Amino acid sequence: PKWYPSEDVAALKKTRKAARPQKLRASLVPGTVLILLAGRFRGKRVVYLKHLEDNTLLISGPFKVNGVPLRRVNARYVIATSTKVSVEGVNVEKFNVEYFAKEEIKAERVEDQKVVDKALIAEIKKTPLLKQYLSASFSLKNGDKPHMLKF
Amino acid sequence: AYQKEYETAERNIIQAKRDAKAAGSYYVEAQHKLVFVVRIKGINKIPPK
Amino acid sequence: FALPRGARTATVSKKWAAAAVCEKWAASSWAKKIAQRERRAALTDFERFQVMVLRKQKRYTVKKALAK
Amino acid sequence: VEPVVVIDGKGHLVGRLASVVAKQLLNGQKIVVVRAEELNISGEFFRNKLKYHDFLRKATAFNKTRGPFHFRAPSRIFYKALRGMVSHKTARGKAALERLKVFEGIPPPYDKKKRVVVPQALRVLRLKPGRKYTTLGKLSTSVGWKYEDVVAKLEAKRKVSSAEYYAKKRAFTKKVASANATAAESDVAKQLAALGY
Amino acid sequence: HFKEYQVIGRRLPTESVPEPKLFRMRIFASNEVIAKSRYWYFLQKLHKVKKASGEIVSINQINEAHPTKVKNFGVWVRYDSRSGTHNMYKEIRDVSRVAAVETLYQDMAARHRARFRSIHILKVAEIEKTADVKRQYVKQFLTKDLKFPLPHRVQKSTKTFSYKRPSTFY
Amino acid sequence: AESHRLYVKGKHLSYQRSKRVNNPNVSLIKIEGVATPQDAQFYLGKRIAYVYRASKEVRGSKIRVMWGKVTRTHGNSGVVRATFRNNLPAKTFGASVRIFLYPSNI
RNA sequence: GCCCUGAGGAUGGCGCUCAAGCGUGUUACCUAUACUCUACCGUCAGGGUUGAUAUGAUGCCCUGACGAGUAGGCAGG
RNA sequence: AAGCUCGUAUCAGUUUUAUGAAAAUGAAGAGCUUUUAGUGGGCCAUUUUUGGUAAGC
RNA sequence: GGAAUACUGCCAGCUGGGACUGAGGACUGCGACGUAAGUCAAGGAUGCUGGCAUAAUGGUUAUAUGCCGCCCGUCUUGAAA
Repeated sequence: PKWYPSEDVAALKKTRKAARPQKLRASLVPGTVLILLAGRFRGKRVVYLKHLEDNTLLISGPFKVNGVPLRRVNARYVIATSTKVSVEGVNVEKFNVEYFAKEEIKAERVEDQKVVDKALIAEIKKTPLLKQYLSASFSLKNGDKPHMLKF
Repeated sequence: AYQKEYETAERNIIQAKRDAKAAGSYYVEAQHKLVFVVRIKGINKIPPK
Repeated sequence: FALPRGARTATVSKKWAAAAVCEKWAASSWAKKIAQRERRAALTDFERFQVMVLRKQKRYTVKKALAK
Repeated sequence: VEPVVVIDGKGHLVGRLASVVAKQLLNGQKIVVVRAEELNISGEFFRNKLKYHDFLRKATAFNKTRGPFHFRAPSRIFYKALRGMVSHKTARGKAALERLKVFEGIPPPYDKKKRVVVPQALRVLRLKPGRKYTTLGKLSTSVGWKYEDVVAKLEAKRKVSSAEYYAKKRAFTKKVASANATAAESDVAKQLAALGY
Repeated sequence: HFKEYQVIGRRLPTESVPEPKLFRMRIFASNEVIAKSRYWYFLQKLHKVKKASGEIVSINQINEAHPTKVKNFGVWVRYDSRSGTHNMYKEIRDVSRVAAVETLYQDMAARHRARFRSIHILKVAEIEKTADVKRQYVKQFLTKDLKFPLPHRVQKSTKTFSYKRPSTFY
Repeated sequence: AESHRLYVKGKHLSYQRSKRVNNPNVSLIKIEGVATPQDAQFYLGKRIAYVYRASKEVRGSKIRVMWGKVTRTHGNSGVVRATFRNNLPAKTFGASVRIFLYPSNI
């Protein structure tokens, strides 16, 4: 701005902290079935699609299966399971950080969700009981030891 | 140079020990020359000396 | 199983192979229980859901069979 | 693990059982002790009887009632043993004691509910074989308890019709096992077996 | 865990006496420093050599020839207690010399209340044939076709409460 | 449906204390199903929430929650130290507490 | 070597007997104002500072250690 | 507390060595006039003792 | 005859789980990557996200409770008393 500082404020020293890309854990791979832990969709099994530039995971229910739409979920608040579903046949490059900006549901968002669900339904049906497993929610029971259970 | 000297010294010591064992004659180990001392007790109730 | 006193490793292994104690061990309910516990500890969430569905089906079949 | 735990005090050590019950109480766990009269204490009977006398011989001169209180019921003895292991005279200690109940035998509705035992407090698991031991019920009867006869009489009735309940349960499990067997070798059963079930 | 060490000293050879008697003995200790200290103490006691004019020619560790062979060990031990010092002999059925000496030390600290401070291992030897053992409790395990049970096993519990009423059968 | 629990229930034993001195800033929490420090190592860093009912309604609800984190193991019985934003009332000794699975690493 | 005799109270109590008693050896864990690293107040010691300071050179800063204490002394409020 | 001469070779609740006087470690905060508050209570305990017999004392 | 393993010590070897600290304030220096331009974990943290004006949050009284704390001043005797 044209305005010279009206008061003396010490300038910040040259910081040296590069914005290195996130080093995601090995367990998190595209197409892996994820389980939500906290939030409005806590305990709802979801699928992993793409890693966003804002250190967040793009996850789809799919919406037609359990009602979970394309949402951004932090990696640390997700449990990665060994099960995986083919994702090469689903287009995810379109989604980005600006896609989820918020400047009565956007029509484009619904259309993208419909396309993603159509693409991923065949892969989900490729294995028996996978759709039912995704629809079913995840909860703990007596005698369950998370440090002993295998995911 | 210092790393090479240390490696040569340790190799020579080991070789001398092995040769002494093979020859049946006792080895004359070099006397220690450096020791590190660490205080254990506190700074109270210690006799003056 | 029979074993000479103070047998060496080779003789012990030979006698173990001859007696086939491994086959008897597996058939016993103790080894089967160990294997079942290991398999349960090795189960996965999707495998757990499949087990739940199969258990529900088996329970339905058993209840249908019962009282008849 | 369980909202309320019913511990079978038969064949158990007073010390270890009381210590574990108090520790669980301090952790916020409700515990009910049954069959107190069957509780056992290490050592020969005379030693235990002599020990009891020397703690009640200290009756206060000016006020005996306000002083030491000598209770003869086995449940009261167990409570006294456990009371000293808890920080009484404090709100935290007083609240914890509220979670513990001690009864002679198994009065209802606990008689119709599952009961557990403490492996580390079993007399047959800690005491060396062949060593003398004392029974809490006999000691209580010797020191003044007068309800041993009725306790045994109505505990025998407890086993009565409970043997019949177990027989009915065994008969039901016979049919359950038959149904499981005839349902075996099926596709669902084979899949369950492969999946560890 | 004990260990076997060999220590030799020849009292700092001087003029007119090259290569002295070169006293040799085997010392059991948990580390080299303790072995050297015990060797010095033994030299001072039994012999007239002290660390003032002493010298440690070399210290080596001896490994048992057959760590997987059962042997009967005869140990001659001289130990001191509240009363006067006296000799002692014991027989141990162990696999290795180190284990035998460790068991002997444990027994001495248990029965006779004698600890490592006042215990000397004079000699450790292996009994070759039977009927040479002079201790009944060692002969007990030499009987042909020895079979015995393990009644009243002390099963360990991983939980405070167990709904099983466990049995100690074996 | 039957159960919606996504946390491991535990018990608050007492603050880190000596024979005659206590440090309320650190609380000891017992986790069900944990018996050794190795097992408790998995729970390190997990959020701890204490749920209790309040007489007054402030934010449209009668439930007030205090959050915390798991710091390090304690003892050989699986006890794990925990630090909260605000220390526990000290009346919750033996009270039930909730340990969540996030932030998760598995 | 252990046990018995051998001459209103407390191993603290609760209590314990292959001990939760005794002797020995190894690991596992708790902490004090004790010790290691770092945030801050002050004392000391050293140092930088002006063809004037992007704040009263009695100003603004860098470096290391130290900080118990009765009477008494000095210093700043 | 002020002054002067100063950082050293001024020294050590240390060790060896020597003679029967030369090195190690650490500190360079060390040397000489003037005066200026307070301070001459003792307990515990090893060794000598002051010597001894139930013991102390 | 032959290797392997146990133990000791080294790695200016590699790589995960957890906790506190973010101190300095435009560059001057030691260093690394890179043929170079330039970059860097190199004399102290940066970027993004979620909660907020009938806010977020913070402050006082008692009770709710984990633990500790002898009644103050002067004077005796080496001390407490």
